[PDB]
This record gives sequence, C-alpha cells and structure tokens, in this order.
Amino acid sequence: MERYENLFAQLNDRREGAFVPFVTLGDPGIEQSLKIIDTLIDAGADALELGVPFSDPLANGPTIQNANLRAFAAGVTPAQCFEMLALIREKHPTIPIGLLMYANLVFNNGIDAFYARCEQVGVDSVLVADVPVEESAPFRQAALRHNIAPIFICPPNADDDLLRQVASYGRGYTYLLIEKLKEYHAAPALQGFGISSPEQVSAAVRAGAAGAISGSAIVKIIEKNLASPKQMLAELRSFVSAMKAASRA
Amino acid sequence: MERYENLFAQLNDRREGAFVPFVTLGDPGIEQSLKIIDTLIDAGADALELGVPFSDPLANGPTIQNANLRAFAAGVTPAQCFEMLALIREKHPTIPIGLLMYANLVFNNGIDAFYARCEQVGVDSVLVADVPVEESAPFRQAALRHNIAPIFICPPNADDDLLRQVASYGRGYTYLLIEKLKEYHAAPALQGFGISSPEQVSAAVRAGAAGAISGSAIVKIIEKNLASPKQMLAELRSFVSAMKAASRA
Amino acid sequence: TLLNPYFGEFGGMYVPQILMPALNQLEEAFVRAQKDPEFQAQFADLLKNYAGRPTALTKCQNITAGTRTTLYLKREDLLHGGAHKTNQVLGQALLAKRMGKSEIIAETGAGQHGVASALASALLGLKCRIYMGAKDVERQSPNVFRMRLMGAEVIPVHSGSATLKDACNEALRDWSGSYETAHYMLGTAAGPHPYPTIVREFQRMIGEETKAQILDKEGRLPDAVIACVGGGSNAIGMFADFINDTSVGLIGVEPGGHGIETGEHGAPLKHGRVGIYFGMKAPMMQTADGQIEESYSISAGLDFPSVGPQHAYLNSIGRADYVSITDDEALEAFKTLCRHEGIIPALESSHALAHALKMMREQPEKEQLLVVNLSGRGDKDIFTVHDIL
Amino acid sequence: TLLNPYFGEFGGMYVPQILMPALNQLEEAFVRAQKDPEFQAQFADLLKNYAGRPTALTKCQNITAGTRTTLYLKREDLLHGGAHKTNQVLGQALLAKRMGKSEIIAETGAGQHGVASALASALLGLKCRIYMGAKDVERQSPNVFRMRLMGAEVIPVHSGSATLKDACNEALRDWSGSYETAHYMLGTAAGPHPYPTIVREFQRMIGEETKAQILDKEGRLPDAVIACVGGGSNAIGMFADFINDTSVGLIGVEPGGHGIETGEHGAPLKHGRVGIYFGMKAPMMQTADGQIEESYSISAGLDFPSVGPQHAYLNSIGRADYVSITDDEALEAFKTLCRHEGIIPALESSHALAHALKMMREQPEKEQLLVVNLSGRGDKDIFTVHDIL
Ligand SMILES: O=P(O)(O)OC[C@@H](O)[C@@H](O)c1c[nH]c2ccccc12
Ligand SMILES: O=P(O)(O)OC[C@@H](O)[C@@H](O)c1c[nH]c2ccccc12
Ligand SMILES: *Cc1c(COP(=O)(O)O)cnc(C)c1O
Ligand SMILES: *Cc1c(COP(=O)(O)O)cnc(C)c1O
Ligand SMILES: [K+]
Ligand SMILES: [K+]
Repeated sequence: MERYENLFAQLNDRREGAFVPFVTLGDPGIEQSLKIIDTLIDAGADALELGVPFSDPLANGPTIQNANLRAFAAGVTPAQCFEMLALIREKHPTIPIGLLMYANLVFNNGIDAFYARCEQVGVDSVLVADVPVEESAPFRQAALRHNIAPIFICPPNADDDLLRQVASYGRGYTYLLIEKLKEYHAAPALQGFGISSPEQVSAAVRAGAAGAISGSAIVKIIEKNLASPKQMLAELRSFVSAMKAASRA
Repeated sequence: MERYENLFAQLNDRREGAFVPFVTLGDPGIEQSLKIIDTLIDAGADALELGVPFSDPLANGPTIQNANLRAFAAGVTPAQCFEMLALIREKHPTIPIGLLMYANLVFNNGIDAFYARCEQVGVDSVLVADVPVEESAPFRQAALRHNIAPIFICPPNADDDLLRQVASYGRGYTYLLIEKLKEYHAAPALQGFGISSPEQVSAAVRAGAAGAISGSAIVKIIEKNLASPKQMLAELRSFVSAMKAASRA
Repeated sequence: TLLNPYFGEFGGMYVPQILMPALNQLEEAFVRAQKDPEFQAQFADLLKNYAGRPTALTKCQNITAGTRTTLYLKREDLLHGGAHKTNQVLGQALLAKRMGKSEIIAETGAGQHGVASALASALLGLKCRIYMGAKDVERQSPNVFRMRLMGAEVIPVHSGSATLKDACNEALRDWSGSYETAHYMLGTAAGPHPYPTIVREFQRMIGEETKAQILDKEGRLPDAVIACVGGGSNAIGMFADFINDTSVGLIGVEPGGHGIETGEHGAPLKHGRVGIYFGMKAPMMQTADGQIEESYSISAGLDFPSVGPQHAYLNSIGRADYVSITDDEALEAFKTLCRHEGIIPALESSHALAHALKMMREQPEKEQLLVVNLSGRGDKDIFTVHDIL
Repeated sequence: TLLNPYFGEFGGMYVPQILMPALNQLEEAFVRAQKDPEFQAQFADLLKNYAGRPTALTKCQNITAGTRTTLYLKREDLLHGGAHKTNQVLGQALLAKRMGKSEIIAETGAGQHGVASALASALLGLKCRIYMGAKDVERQSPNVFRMRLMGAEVIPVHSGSATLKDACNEALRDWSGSYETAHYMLGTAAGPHPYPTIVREFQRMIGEETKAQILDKEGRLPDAVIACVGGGSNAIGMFADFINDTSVGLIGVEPGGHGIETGEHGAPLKHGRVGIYFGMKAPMMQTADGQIEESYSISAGLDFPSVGPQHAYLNSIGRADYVSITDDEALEAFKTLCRHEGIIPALESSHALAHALKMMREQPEKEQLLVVNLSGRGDKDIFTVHDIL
C-alpha cells in the first residue's frame, strides 16, 4: 500500500511517469535473478512486478511461460521466491514490489497466511491473475488486513460496473477508460499492453496513465542472452534506462 | 461304363476283390505322374481314380490338397490332364479309369462337352465330388449320353431314399449299407474310408464290398519320397502289390 | 427341400453328399424358427437391447447442398460391432441353439465375420472355433486379438492356400463330422441353400426399418436404395423389403478395384461368368479353364470371388441394377463423408456412397430421394487411407 | 450470473477478467436455449437421428450368473463416435451457433474430445481448431488423423509443456481474443461456470433414459448407478436424473492407477485436496506447495488432475460415493466383459464395471439391481491390453 502512494506522489512532483518492469523470480536462476533485479532497479525501474513460477500459467503466452520453465528447471520454489523477496527488500527499502500470482499458490496453505507472508517479506501488492473481481473478496480482504495492495486488471472489454468495482477494490495501481478510472478515483493506472518501446511509455503517460509496465520485453532480453550473463545485464540496463527516460519530464 | 463290368466280372470269377488307387494327375510333375501311374498299374492296380488339379478342393483334407499344390506348382492344367489320360489309355486298353472332378471344371465349357471329351480320351467314369444326388441330373444324363459312368458317394449318414437314388443313378461302382445296395441292385460298391493297410482291403471284401479305394496312402508315399523319384516308385510298387494281394483269393 | 434353393438359374446346394443332412437340418430349423413367435421375440430382443436396433436413418444435407438430390444414410455403422454383420450372426446363433448345438464354426478374411461370430457365441454361451489362413492372420492382427478376447478359438490354417475361400475347406470339412453338435456360421448371402435365404431373412430388418423411416421423414418411398456388394448380405438386407415396390430402384455396387479393365477388381456379377463353387451356381472370378480367381478391392470386406445367387437373379430379370466403383472413387467418398457430415464410413460402404455421389453430381438438377446403406464404420480403415494419403 | 456458479464450496469462475464476458455470454445463451423449445427439438433431432439415441440398456446375465446381482449396462459405447462425448459436444455446437459463432476451439489428450469436437463442427459447418501437445500427439496419432479427416485444424503446441492442462493455456488465450466469433468447447463437467452446469445438462439424457428403461424392464429404480470419473461428464450425465431419488445409490469411480498408496493414480476427489485451477475451486492432484501434479491411469481418458465441482459437492454432503479401481482391476473387468457378453468396453468404463463386479463378488448373496454406465467402446484399447497380455 504505502510505497505506491509515496512513489506516485514523487513522480507527480516530477511530472514523471512510472516504468515498471516484469520478471519471473528465479529466471534463469536464483543467483542470476537477483542480479537481474538489482540491474533493473539501478537502471531506473520505479517499481517491480515479480512472478513466482507456477506449474500452470493460465493467463500467459510463449515468452512468459518459457521463463517459468527456466525457473522450474532451476528448481525454483515459492519458498525460495519469498526468500529472494526478503533479500531484495533488504537492499531496497522504498521501491514498491508487486507480485503476479496464480490463485492456487495463494490459496494453498491459506489465503490470509499468504498475505501475512507477503507483508512479512515487504511485498507491497499482489495481482492474482486468475481471480476476477467477482471472486476477489477473500483475496482483497486478506490483502487489506495485511497492508498489501490488491491489484486488479481493467480489460479493454471492461464496462461501467467493472470500472466502478476495480476503482473501489483496487489499491496501489490499476493494471490497464483512463478518464472514467480517475472519475471513480481508482488507483493510478499503469498500462501493460505490450509496452516494448520508449515511444510507448511516453504515449501511455500522455494518454493520462501514471506509467507503463513491460514484461515480455524484459524476459526477451534474458531469453536472448542466456549464454552471456554479462551481456544480458548490460542489455537489460540499456533497455530499462531507455524506457525510464521516456517517462521522464 | 463297359470296362467296369468287364473288370468286376473277371474279379468275380477269381473270387478276388478290386483295389483302386487314387492319385492327382500331374503330381509331383507331369512326366513323374505318368511314371507313377504305370507303376501303380503294373504293380497290381485293378482300376484307377485320377483327380485333376482344381483351385479350390472343397471335399479335400491336407494330404490331397498338398498334392494339388504340387501339381499347380508344376503348372498342370485340365488340358494337360486330358492329354495324360489319352496317353495312359493308349498304353492300357482295359483298365477302368475314373476321374475325381469338381463341378466347375466340368461345367466350365459345357457339361456335355466335358463328358464328350472324357469319352474321347477313354475315361470310364466321373465322380463330381461336390454334386449331391439332388443336383446330379444334368451331370448324369450327360455322362450316360457319352457312355461315361456317373459315380456317386454313399455316405455313412445315408438313409433309404439316398440308398435307392445312388442305386438307380450310379454306374460302374458305388463309392462307399452293403446289403441294401445289393438289394437295390446298385453298382458294385468300393469302400474308400481311409483304406491304408492290407488288412483293410480284405476286411472290405469280407464285408461284401467288391473292393477298396486308397488315395491318401498313395499320395503320402509320393509326398514322402519327392527328393527320391526312384525310391518313390519302388515304394509305390511295394505298397500296391501288398494291397492287391490282400484282395486276392 | 422345404423352400426353393434356386433364384432362377442361380443357387442350389453344390456340396458333397455328406453335407446334405446338415443343410436339410438347418433349412428345417429355419422354417420352424420363422413360424415361431417366441424365436422372433428373442431375436428381436437381442437386436434391440443388445445390438442397438433400430439404427438411425441420417439425412445428409451438407453433401447434397446445391443439387436436387436428397440423401439418407441407413446407419448400420452404429450397430453393435460397427457393421451390419451382427444381425444375421445373432440370428444364426439362436438357430444353432434351437438345433441343440453348442459349437459354432466360422472362417475369416477381413476379420469382421470372425469377430462377429465371436461376439454372438460369447454372448449366447457357444463354443466358437474360427479358421483363418496365416497370410490373412498377420494382416488382420487386431481382429485376431479381438476374437481371442471374446473367447473364440482362432485356428491357424496354413498349407499353401491361406485365404477365405481356401480356409473354408477346413471349416466345411470340420462341419462334415461335427454338424450334429456344431453349426457352420456363413457370413454372407451366398453359399449353398438355405444360407442365401437365411442370411437375407436375418438382414431384412435393415430394409424394413428404412421403409418405415423414409415414410416417416419424407412420406414417400425412396427413388433408389444403394448398397455395396461383397457377398451380398448388407445389400440383400436393404433390398428385400423393397423388391415388391417396383418404383424403388435397387442398386448394388461391386468393387471395381484398380478399374474393371485392369482385371484387378472384385465385380463378378457384371464382369465374371457363372460357375459352380462355394456350394452354389453363381457368377464368379475365374480363369478361362474354370480355375477360381481372387477378387481385388481397396476394401478387404469386398474381396469375395463370387456373389449371392439372389443378386445374380435380381439382375437377370432387370429388377436390381449393379455397377462398380474404383478404389479411388471409394477413397473420395470416404473423405467427403468425413469432412461434410463427420461420419467415418467403412471403405466398403464408401463404394455405395461414392455411387450415390456420382448419380447426384452427373445430374445435379435431377430430383431424387436416395438411401445409401452405410453398412459399417471406417475406424478400421483410417490407417489404410492414412498410408494412401 | 443467472445461475449459481458454486456447488457448495466448489466451482466458481476463476479466470482472468478478460474472459468473464465470454463466460457470462455463454451462461446467458445456455439459459435462453434451455427455455427454447426449438433449440431442444433441434438438439433432440441430432441426438436421435445423427448420434443414435436412445442408447440401449443391456441386461448382462452371463456375468452375474450364480449371484443375486442383476447388472445392466447403459450402452454409450453404441453412440455415434463410440463414446458419451458426442452428446454435449453436439449441444455446445448448437449453442455456439445460437450465439452466431462460426469457430470452435478445443484441446485434447486422449484424442476423444478432439475427435468429438471435430465431428460436431464438421456436421454443423463450424471451423474447428484443436490444440494438442507434441508429446500427446505422437501417441494419439490415429485420432489426430481422424480429426484432420473431419476438417479439424490440429494445432501443434510444443513449449516444454505439452499435455491437456498445459495445452489449455493456448486454447484459452485464443478464446480471450476470439470469443466474439469462437466458442471454446470444454470436454468435461469441469472448468469455470457455466461449463460444469452446461455439460451436465447436455449429458443428462443418459440418466433420464436409464430411469425410463429400468422402470420398463424391472419396474423399479436401480439400487445403484456406477460411472467412472475422469473429469465427471459421463458420471454426472448418469447421476443427474437420479439425484432426487434418494433410494438410488450414485457411485463414482476414480482411477487408482498403480494403486492409491503408490501416488501414481488419478483420484483427486478422494485422495487430493481442494485447490484453484482450471477456472474452478475443486479437489486436485497437487504438491505440498501448490504445484499441480499429473494424474495416472492405464486409461488416458481418466488422466484429468481434478474433478468436476458438482461431484466434490455431491460427496461432501454424502449424496454420492466415490471409490477407486486399479489398472489391474480395470483390465480384469475389460477381459471379463469381452468373454462373457461379447462387448469390448473402453478401459475408462472398465473401472466402473470392475467396481460393479467387486460389489457382486464380495457379497454374492446380496440382492442388488445395478446399472453401470458403459461410457464408450474399447476398440481403441485392444492394442494397450494386447501389449500387457
Ligand atoms: O508481456 P507484456 O505485454 O509487456 O505485459 C507484461 C505481462 O507479461 C506481465 O505483467 C504478466 C505476467 N503474467 C501475467 C498474467 C496476466 C496479466 C499480465 C501478466
Ligand atoms: O484318402 P482316402 O481316405 O484313402 O480316400 C481316397 C480319397 O482321398 C479320394 O478318393 C478322393 C479324392 N478327393 C475326394 C473328394 C471326395 C471324396 C473322395 C476323394
Ligand atoms: C462384411 C462387410 C461387407 C461386405 O459384405 P456383404 O456380405 O456384401 O454385406 C460390407 N460392409 C461392411 C462394413 C462389412 O464389414
Ligand atoms: C472422455 C472419456 C471419459 C472420461 O471423462 P468424463 O468426463 O469423466 O466422462 C469416460 N469414458 C469414455 C469412454 C471417454 O472417452
Ligand atoms: K464380390
Ligand atoms: K480425475
């Protein structure tokens, strides 16, 4: 909850937009993943969206699904992900950290217990990809009790009732209309439709969104430079600083 | 017709029974077959029962069916069989010659024409294995018109009506009750149930039959000594003289 | 005999004397059975509750779209076993039981008849032994296993000759001595009387249902009923009830194989000559000097060298018409039915459909109500077609 | 929603927001359809004249001889396609047409659902694309060809994951953007609402016919109805009409695989724990930390890692009872049915029969009227059993 307010407020004073990169925890390896994350952070990432390898990525296409395969090949477990999250939080106190989850890994050993573990490690928000607003009640109530921001996706085929729900239920940011969202006082919208070029970040901000999220683009770079860990980071740094520059004023 | 009367009359004066061996024309080869036949004749055979290789031997078991295979492998045709029959008749004027036929080779180019060809080569009788007394009319009428004796099989499951029919329809000999057959004045009965030992020939005669027919036994010897043509004939001679001796008084 | 063994000049009982008692025994039992309401009720119960009759009559609109032809398919492919064979095999089985017999003797090629004999015997507590030739076995391995699973004793015959007509010899030889306690189960409307008659009567429900169903759907009889002709059972089953309906065309379709002119076909009725074999006088595939030849067809179920006596007769008097369909034409009808109606027809039935498609396509503006007897399913043929495609 | 998405605690619609409109669209159409007499008449015509309903209810006397058990088999193996799958695939296809859709999207494992989607689409003029994983394809090659023959577009998916649940991801992803013109055809009574409800309603004729047929034959309802449970469609189809008949036992049979204790099984309802996946909250095969596991069974048609929501619910309240049957027990029931009744059951249905045989054999003097849902034929399994034997 807290960290998002602080970030968007600061970005606002700077007439700057937020750039949030997505990455799969443990891809291509745990050690390699921590390095990637630090590089993203210190390259200009305003927030982070991290996914934990799930056996059945429903709302995922090619690039992202392959990332999970790589994480699983490395034997990455949810337990190891939360250990990584604690370390990342220990190194970076203010950067908002969001999790992309699938309902089962949240529900597995108790929904509330999951959110407690999130708060304990310093996670700020959780977007459960396969839970529509119609089934979000126990997830959002638990997130709230633990000071976690429940993130909701606002699809292109969204209607008024949905807009109103996402507005009252969501916290932190709205995973993306823009004018209606602000009308209902929704959390700052962050566009996530295949954002892969600097021109797309500036366009997102210009349209009234508070920022943009780029996932596959980041994953591509990793998938592209597996055999060259150093070139992977180097290219990841260049990509991020370019995307961040495009949100800046 | 004629030759059978002459043979049975003579055998009668000698209180002797008839021994008729069966062989497939052209088995194991045409040249080899003519030799086998002459050996059977001059060994003591009183009559001969010859079969022409038919593609589908219905009323035939293992031994006989294999004989046809051998004849066919040698390319024996019905045409070649009738040529053999003429030669055999040219060498032996009095020995009765019977044919074991299957309806199709008789019916093929005209039933009557078949019987005419039989008379022309000097055949004395024809037993069409797959024609019961119920379907014999055109076959027997044609055989008669051409002085050929129509042979009928009298099965063990035969009843009175059949006994009476076989008696009035058959000529030459009755392929086998014995007392009933003589009552109806049937043609001299010749038993053909697996006759393979001298003891069986004497037993057949003692029971009142005019003789015995042995087929598979002869074929066995041929099938047994294929690689040794001379030993084949030698053994065929010994078998025949033994069987013939057993009918003698 | 109690019934006429001949259909004009065709038919008869050309078997060795020893087998006549078995034939006369069977004819007598069949006659009693047909008069017996209890036998009919038992036969009916089985067909209904065990085999799944009445089978449906499917109107195929997609394939006849844009033409004046209305096509219906008699769904024999939906019968227990996937082929029309079951009907008469069940009837013959009840008949053997009526005669107090405990064994069933059969022979096979395509495997379908062996499997059918096996299902009926297993169901009715009969000991079944099936003769099959080595060459034929290896090819029909799936059906061989099916027969064994059903308790049938598949007896391997191999002595030069190893095909249907060649294996029949051993089946008959057995029956010659076992007929007191065993019944030879012939799989088609052929062979010596009373088989051509029994098989037709035990398959005639196909035609009787079709008539009722066509009257229900269209309120009129069809212009023509079309059926493939291997030995003639499915065809005569369909034809039988329509014979006295002179306005209804009866079309039998024989396998043209690689094409009539190539000689590699299985269409004796129209491209062979009368002979005597299989215990009957009928048109057959034979050499100039009387030696029986083998039929050819992409579909093994139509590789019978001869045809039923009643078909040869129906043709002579001009009551039924017979035509031929090539492997290629049959393959096309097969693929067309799959894609347009979602029905995988047996390669055998595909010859009958292929002809119906020809009648339609050659004269698109001709109004005609057709019924094709879809005698079986083609699940068994997917590999064959697969290899050709 | 218009209907309750939950069966107690089980069910729901756990799908990404983007897919909710497609689900609500389908639920609305289903509701209209059910109220529409014309839709019901069209659906009925197809089931009757195309698929072959009503299927028979076979009394199996031979297998229950010497015991007080009377066994009847609901003949779904005689349905067009050889499996109960056709019923609901036809219904869903008419539903897509009601919604003005032209495409059908599906995914497969055992191949049966892909083939079923293909037959319905071909029949009703729908463009069908089927997702299948490489590993799964090579194994189900015959069904792959069948689908292609029926015009279906079998799309080869291969990216590490190559199984049903793994291929569903691409099928759903597609539907996310194509739902305006395409309908995702789910093959079992599972997944997000309204699928568990739609599939049951489109399979309930099995139970409605069984009730009428049992009343006709025995003049009483059965003591128990038994059905194998892969995802739950054939089972719920049989159960549905008997739920309010409290005297009728409902027994669902899950695959025990190599034996429950070995872990290599496919029985999540009784030996798994509630989770959230496949768009539903239901018992499933999963690791201690929430990762979904694979089910195991000699029969591929029962390798679903979860179970329908309504089954998990029927169990919780004690209305239906669920048990497990090992591969070995299923193989024995398979062979026993072949030899004693001449019926080749699918390895899937063999689990349901194997249990009925157990109920009988353990208590031979217990009088009980049983009905086993013979959901499909085992022609497809002869090779599998062949290799084991
Ligand atoms: O790859 P994209 O088009 O740049 O968008 C990021 C996306 O992959 C990431 O946020 C994400 C991972 N899994 C998801 C599941 C649902 C929605 C979004 C996601
Ligand atoms: O082989 P046997 O049992 O000794 O009988 C001679 C027999 O083979 C011969 O006469 C014959 C050949 N083919 C037949 C057909 C039917 C009756 C008899 C035959
Ligand atoms: C056995 C078979 C036939 C061929 O034989 P008929 O005796 O002519 O009927 C036709 N169709 C199918 C599907 C078969 O299995
Ligand atoms: C698909 C299949 C099943 C398993 O699934 P359900 O959804 O449980 O019904 C059962 N039997 C057969 C024969 C099948 O093909
Ligand atoms: K033929
Ligand atoms: K399951």
